[PDB]
Amino acid sequence: SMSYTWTGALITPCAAEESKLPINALSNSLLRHHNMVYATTSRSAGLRQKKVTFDRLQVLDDHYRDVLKEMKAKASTVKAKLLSVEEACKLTPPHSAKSKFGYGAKDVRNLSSKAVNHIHSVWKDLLEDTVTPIDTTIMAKNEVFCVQRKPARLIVFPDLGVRVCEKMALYDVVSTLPQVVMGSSYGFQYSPGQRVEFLVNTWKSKKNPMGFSYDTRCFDSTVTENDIRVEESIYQCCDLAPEARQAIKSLTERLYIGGPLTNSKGQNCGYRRCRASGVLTTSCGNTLTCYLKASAACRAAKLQDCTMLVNGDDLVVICESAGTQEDAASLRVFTEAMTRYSAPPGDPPQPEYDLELITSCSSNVSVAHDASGKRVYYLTRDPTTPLARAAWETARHTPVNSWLGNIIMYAPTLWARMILMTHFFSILLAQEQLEKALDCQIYGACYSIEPLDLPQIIERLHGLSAFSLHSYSPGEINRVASCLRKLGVPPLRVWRHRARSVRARLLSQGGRAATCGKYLFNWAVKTKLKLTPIPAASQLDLSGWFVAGYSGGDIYH
Ligand SMILES: CC(C)CCn1nc(-c2cccs2)c(O)c(C2=Nc3ccc(O[C@H](C)C(N)=O)cc3S(=O)(=O)N2)c1=O
Repeated sequence: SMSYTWTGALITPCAAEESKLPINALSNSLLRHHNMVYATTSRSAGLRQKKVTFDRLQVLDDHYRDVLKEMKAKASTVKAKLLSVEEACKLTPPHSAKSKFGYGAKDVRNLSSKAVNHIHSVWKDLLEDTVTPIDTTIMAKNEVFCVQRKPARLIVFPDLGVRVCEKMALYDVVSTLPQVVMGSSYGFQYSPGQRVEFLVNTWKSKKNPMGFSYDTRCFDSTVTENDIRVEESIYQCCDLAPEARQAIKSLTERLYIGGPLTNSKGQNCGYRRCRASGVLTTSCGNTLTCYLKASAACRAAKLQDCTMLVNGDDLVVICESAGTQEDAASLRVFTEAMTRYSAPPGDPPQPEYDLELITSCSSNVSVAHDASGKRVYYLTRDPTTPLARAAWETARHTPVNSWLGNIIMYAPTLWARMILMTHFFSILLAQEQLEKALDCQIYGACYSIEPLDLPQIIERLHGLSAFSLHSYSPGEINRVASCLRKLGVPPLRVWRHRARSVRARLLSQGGRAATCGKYLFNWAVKTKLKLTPIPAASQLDLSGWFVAGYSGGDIYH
């Protein structure tokens, strides 16, 4: 069926939207090529609508069915609990879109009974009605990029009351099921370093490794009613409370499978018959579905000694090469199978034979050296989008601080250390806002993070090694340098200079700020300090960080 049917009503903004990089007094110290940076707005949503609107046909064979049977067997071993209203409420982000029923995320979080009452009525409705399509709002995402212009992505989501209901019914399922079903293939269980460890060991476990990433064209849109019912049947394999089963059946029939689309002005924009990107099960359903299709496609393609790594629609496969010609033919067959399953490629997959050249989750493994001179593998990515976004965040307060996420997730990298840490620590110093906790996202989930904890956070996620990496790869350095020329970011030598200042300014504050100065900026100075373990690092609640992915899932930790 058509992934979408549109009425003609526009996708409308709430607030007026800025597409142009806001410039303040700090902007130029990060970036000079301001016109390279933009934010998507609803005003390009029509282009997106066109892209995402197509017919899906699906042809399911025995490999598909075998894998599903296997997945269901693993899923039958999971037991999940219903969350209480209160618990579901506490997982709601403070910025989460307000209900149309006259209450907002903050009413939910501090548990006003106006919200709780409504949520209870939503839940009772979900139990009583398993057929009535649930209304959804379609919005254009405002996200920041560097010009290559992408149209806005679309966010489709049910009312706040329904979302708390999704959490009650499904939060535990989407938190536990994926790792049980997909085992080590489930990408969201990995910190970046564990992700590197997995990729590195898997690569090394092959006599002749070949790897490829598979780009599905608009994954959400290729997701069919059948896919969404299949994933429900996987959920229902779990040991669930009877109300959980009912709510899941009902959210599936009424929401997940499809539904009417309403813009922010209240007009009907049409109808959706594919994955909604603003629901709890977006990440988990995509992951399962991507895994299901891809594992079946690996069998179709007779890929040998095949290891998958899946995060939502992001798939990377490492397997035994059969030589470039056979590999290419394998990927064609893999692609035809995926296509038959309604997951056709954007860019057709290409075999790669160097781990460091495989991009997956927009990242690649790279190598630098620790203090010992010993080679170390770590995760990096092209810094262009991070820096674009840092530039936006340099002038604008934003609900999510990508800079802070990037420093955390990419702490060991050259660009996060020399540029992100230097710039933003500089800004925090100047505003004496070092102590203020900032919201950032990790695997789609919102965390409140205190910048002063970065050293302990990075020691925990990455090891002290991340504060000592040097002698980065030529291809990594060239990518960064090239990125800096594109965006007009000052060279790494300026950043080193600045960092020496930022470091001393931090050391002078003493305490946590001084620890930030000490660890975060040890690289900056000729004559270095001894980076020993940080006692407080071992006191950090890093439980929940890399358990599952929660994008579009309206999740706050
Ligand atoms: C280990 C890590 C470095 C790999 C790169 N990386 N980085 C992040 C970051 C979060 C915050 C700063 S960087 C991050 O949150 C993600 C990340 N990966 C996704 C992949 C595919 C995804 O697909 C969704 C399910 C869909 N198609 O609907 C979603 C994500 S994510 O959970 O938003 N976040 C990620 O992959």
